[PDB]
Amino acid sequence: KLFVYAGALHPHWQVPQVIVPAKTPAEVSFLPFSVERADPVQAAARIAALGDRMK
Amino acid sequence: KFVRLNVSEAQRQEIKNWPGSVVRCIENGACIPSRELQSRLEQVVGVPLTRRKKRAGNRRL
Amino acid sequence: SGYRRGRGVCRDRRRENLQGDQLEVRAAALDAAIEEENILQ
Amino acid sequence: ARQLPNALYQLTGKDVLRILSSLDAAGLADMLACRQVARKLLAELDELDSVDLADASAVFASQGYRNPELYSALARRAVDVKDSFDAPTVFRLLSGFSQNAV
Amino acid sequence: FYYRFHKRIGKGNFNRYLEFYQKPRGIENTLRLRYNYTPTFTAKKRSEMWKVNLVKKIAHATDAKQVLDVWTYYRHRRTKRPYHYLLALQRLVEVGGCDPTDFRFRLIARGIYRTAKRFINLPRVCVYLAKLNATGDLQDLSRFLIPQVEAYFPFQLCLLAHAFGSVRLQDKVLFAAIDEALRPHLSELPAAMLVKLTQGYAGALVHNYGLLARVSLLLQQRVSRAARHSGPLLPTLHHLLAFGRVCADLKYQDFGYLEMLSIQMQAAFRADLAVSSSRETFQRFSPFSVQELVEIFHRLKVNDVSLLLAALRHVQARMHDYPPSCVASIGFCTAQMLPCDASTVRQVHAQMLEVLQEAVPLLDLCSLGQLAAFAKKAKPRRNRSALRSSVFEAVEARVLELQGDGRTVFDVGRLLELLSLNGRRVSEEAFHILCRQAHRHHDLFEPQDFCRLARALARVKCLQASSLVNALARRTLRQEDEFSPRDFLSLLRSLTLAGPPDRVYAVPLKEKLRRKQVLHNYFPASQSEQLLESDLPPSSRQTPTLRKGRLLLGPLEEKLRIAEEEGWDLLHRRVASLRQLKGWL
RNA sequence: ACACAGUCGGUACGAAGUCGACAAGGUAGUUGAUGG
RNA sequence: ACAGGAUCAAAUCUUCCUUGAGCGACUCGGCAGGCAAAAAAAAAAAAAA
RNA sequence: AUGGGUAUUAAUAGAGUUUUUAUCGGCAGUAUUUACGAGAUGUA
Repeated sequence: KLFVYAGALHPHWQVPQVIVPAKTPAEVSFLPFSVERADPVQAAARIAALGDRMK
Repeated sequence: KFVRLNVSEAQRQEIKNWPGSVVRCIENGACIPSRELQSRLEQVVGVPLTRRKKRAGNRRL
Repeated sequence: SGYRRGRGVCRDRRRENLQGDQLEVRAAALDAAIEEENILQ
Repeated sequence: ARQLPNALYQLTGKDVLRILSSLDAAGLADMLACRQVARKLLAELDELDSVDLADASAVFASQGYRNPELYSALARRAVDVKDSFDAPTVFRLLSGFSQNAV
Repeated sequence: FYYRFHKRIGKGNFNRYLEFYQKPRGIENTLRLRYNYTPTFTAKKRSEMWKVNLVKKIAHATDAKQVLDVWTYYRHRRTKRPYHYLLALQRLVEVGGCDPTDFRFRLIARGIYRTAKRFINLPRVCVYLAKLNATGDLQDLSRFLIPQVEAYFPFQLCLLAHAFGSVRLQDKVLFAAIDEALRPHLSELPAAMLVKLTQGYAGALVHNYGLLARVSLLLQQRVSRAARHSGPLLPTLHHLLAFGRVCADLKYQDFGYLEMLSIQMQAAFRADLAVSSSRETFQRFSPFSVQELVEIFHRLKVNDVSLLLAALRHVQARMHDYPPSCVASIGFCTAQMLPCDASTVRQVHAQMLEVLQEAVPLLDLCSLGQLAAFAKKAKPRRNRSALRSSVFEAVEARVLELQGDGRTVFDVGRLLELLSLNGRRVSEEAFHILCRQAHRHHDLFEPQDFCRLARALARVKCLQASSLVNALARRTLRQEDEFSPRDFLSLLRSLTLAGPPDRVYAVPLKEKLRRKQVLHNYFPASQSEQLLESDLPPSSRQTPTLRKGRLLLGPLEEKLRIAEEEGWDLLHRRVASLRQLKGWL
């Protein structure tokens, strides 16, 4: 009456699986993070300055 | 190597022209093989890779 | 209704026992009718 | 209503009138059914009764289907068998005429 | 006793094992579980109660899904019996059939084949299978049917023949054996059983005129004598018309039988007109019976002028009781058969056309096509062209309302040809709908249907349905032998003129036409290369080229989840997972 | 019989019926307990 | 079994889907063969009349 | 052919039949086996 298998899935026709397809995580009603945006002019200056130094 | 050495001359030329390794691209799902290439691959691996079509001689009157 | 059958089910309703336990944890004819009302309450 | 024509041959004038009146009470307006039923009513004039004529007049008036030939045939048959009419039946017969302006 | 059962190591290979999330081939324990201790009362009752519950739940099931689920649930319970199989089949037929390829039904079919020889009433199983459309299983069972036909009852043999005919499966050995077995019993069979036997032969298209002549003689003799488990020996007008339709299907032109039928039908029409109280009208026949008679005579090309005139007279007398579809079919057949210059024929046809144009909104595609053909084949007194123009306009208006009617069978080719004729141009929407629907009818097409559809497409172009032209070209290339020289030549001309098909069909078609012309020495007064691998369709991969891309080979919460993912039904079973344990702790 | 071959225990009827049976059902004589 | 099903419908020669693995595979179903006789190291070697 | 009375190839319900060696002597008598269905809810 015992059935053992090396792999994740078993071949029994009429018995449910324990390893099942994954489901998307449930949504939440709160934002875990806050965001604050830099001024566009300063951001443009910084991006331009970094651009040549990198590449 | 088996595919290259057993396939026809035109298919060999196509294999040579193809960039990279054909078997690796097929396994990665980057290139679609030809019917002859698939037939040689099936000969190598012992099983079909697409629904195998058998030819019957049946006709409705 | 499946448990209040007149002839008596051969088996007790263990599902009801467990569900009711969890629920409680987590939080002459007219006289006979009155007694039925009491057991209902 | 659209399947009635396939069964017209198994019915009588009374049966067809009953079906038409029930549909009218339900609230259906399909002039094709009335137009098809008119032919059977006119082909079976010799068997209609006073209540049948009154019902036909009323149902067609309510539906709005107008056919001078049909109304003239109904009037002629009603006059022919006037002996079997009553006051409410006569009023029912004449109400269709009044409503249809025939 | 000692229950010897061991699990062995085996010869697997799991070093550097990779997990593919694919099931293994089979369960490890396949040896029979033989209990070595006697069961208790409850244990034995649970073991044996399937014999009750299976039939009870089959009866309670009101759907093929439920029936198959119950059978699958009890799949492992032995030992199934012929009455179990028969109850399953009967319930399936009553609920309304199922896919005969569903693996759950394949269990039943394989079990039936396994226990075929143990069935007492194998013909009942065969009838159920024919009704369920299990053509393959029905075909296999003939092996065991053949050596038992002489032992069955004649009505069983008649039902067997009807069942085989219903699925249009030809088994000439079986039909010959059935005929030999029924030879001594034919005279005493009821009219309904004779009709069943002949209808089976007609459906199988076995042209046993030796049987047809005997049946016709028997029916004539029984009618002459004329003038609840078995059924009456004496036939009725319905049985006569059924046998006549069988004769039309098998192309049996029995003029004596048709004379008898014409006399009987004329007498019936006379009696129906004589009837007076409006309750006994159509007592012996119906408008559908009249339509069937007219169709019989049209199909057999037997021009019984008196009978056709009597039918038209009856239709005129009581047309208010004639269904519009019956009117359309009668008009079609009568106009195709008779001249429209006759006064009575012309008057009746005019009235029928009036009623049909009146009832166009009720007509289906078949009736619409028949009406279109009849309105043009008629010869009206007034407004000959305007009548046809209005009929065509109404048919176009009605066709758009039947866009999704993917079930009715009709002559798309003839409808398209009528719509595109005498310089008339078809409406784009109606033409698109008709050419879209023409794909269903290709398996039903004759050589003349091929020619007519190609003609219609060529005329309409001179709009083009490239897919339809390609399908026509492929099918005619496959069925080249079916065509006469002139038919093939005109068909190829029309195919080219309607927008040339793909070269893959154009070239071999020319080769076939060339061979046919040589063989038949046919060369009309008015009258290429070898195939290249580049002309082959790119959907296939017969060229050596390699392309970037992929070959995609893929196309009550617990109960719902298991049904959605695993794909089977728990039924009364219940499932839970460890995720919900704290609700019970 | 695994048994110096014995000893102590040892299956718990029917519904296998059905014109069945508090709060919801989406009508299955189906269902109520359970978010990190 | 190309057996059943879908489709603006398939190169001759099925574009796909179903057939839990079309019963492990292929067959048979008046199939199958224990004993005698006659032979016979394992085996093989006689159609019936 | 303003088109299907229309052109081509029904062996079609019947594709069916007992070989070779061999002058002369010898065997070939019996048993088992397939419906472990509720024919039937009998042909509507």
